[PDB]
Amino acid sequence: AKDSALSLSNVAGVFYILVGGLGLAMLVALIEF
Amino acid sequence: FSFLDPLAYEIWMAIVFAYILVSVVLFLVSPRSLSARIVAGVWWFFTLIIISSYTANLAAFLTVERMVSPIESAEDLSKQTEIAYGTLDSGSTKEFFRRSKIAVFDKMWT
Amino acid sequence: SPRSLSARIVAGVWWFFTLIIISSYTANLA
Repeated sequence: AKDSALSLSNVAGVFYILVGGLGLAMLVALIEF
Repeated sequence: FSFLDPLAYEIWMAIVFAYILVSVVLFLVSPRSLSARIVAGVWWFFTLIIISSYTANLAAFLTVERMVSPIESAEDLSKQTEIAYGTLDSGSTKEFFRRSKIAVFDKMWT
Repeated sequence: SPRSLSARIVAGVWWFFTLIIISSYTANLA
């Protein structure tokens, strides 16, 4: 007349900042050891 | 299913990948150096956002269930075409609807 | 001082359990 689930998309951003943090963590962890 | 449903299933597979990723990064590294702090930190942010999302989404749906009321009043029933409705083939009821010039009932009869 | 091994994943399971319960309680209460 005129005028679901959690977002597989909107949530994904968080998964990207996460992955990025983990990657940076790869750098920091690796350089010391 | 209502536990796994509020979050998308591909999101659950994704969080599993996030878990194994954090675990293996931890493996590559009770305080441990520096990197363990950025790992645990980013996982903290992540898990906080996820628990918040499950909470909010489940709240929204449980709100929808309580905010949706089926047909109750008659006038309300008259304006919607989704649920069909009717009466007896021959009776005082049908003849009532017919001979009645009252607005709502007139619409219903129409 | 966690004993780790099995006890670790036990504690993890209870954590998941209580997490789902508190989130569900929050949503229902809202």
